[PDB]
Amino acid sequence: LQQTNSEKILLSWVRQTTRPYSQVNVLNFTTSWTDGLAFNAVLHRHKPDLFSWDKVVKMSPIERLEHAFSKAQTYLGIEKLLDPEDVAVRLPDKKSIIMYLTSLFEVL
Repeated sequence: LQQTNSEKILLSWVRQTTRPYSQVNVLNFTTSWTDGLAFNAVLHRHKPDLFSWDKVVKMSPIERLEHAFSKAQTYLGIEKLLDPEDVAVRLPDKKSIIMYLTSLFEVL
């Protein structure tokens, strides 16, 4: 949930942004990110003709993460701070998630 004020602000923004997505329910800055749906939903909400949601749902978690981080790069010019494997196979580092989400929040 929300401990610091940066976490509270980012988590309500993510939750408002991802609100309309069925089967998405972001609860923290670690395990809610490992399957790759949340990052894709944050991006997609802002430009829903940018890619097909169905296509991302059919991808594996690693594919989804690589997709979201590449789409952010190519469309938003956001540097890839996270590696898909640091996210998909192990408990994500909270600091790192928040710092990447902060760069999304600023450019979106």
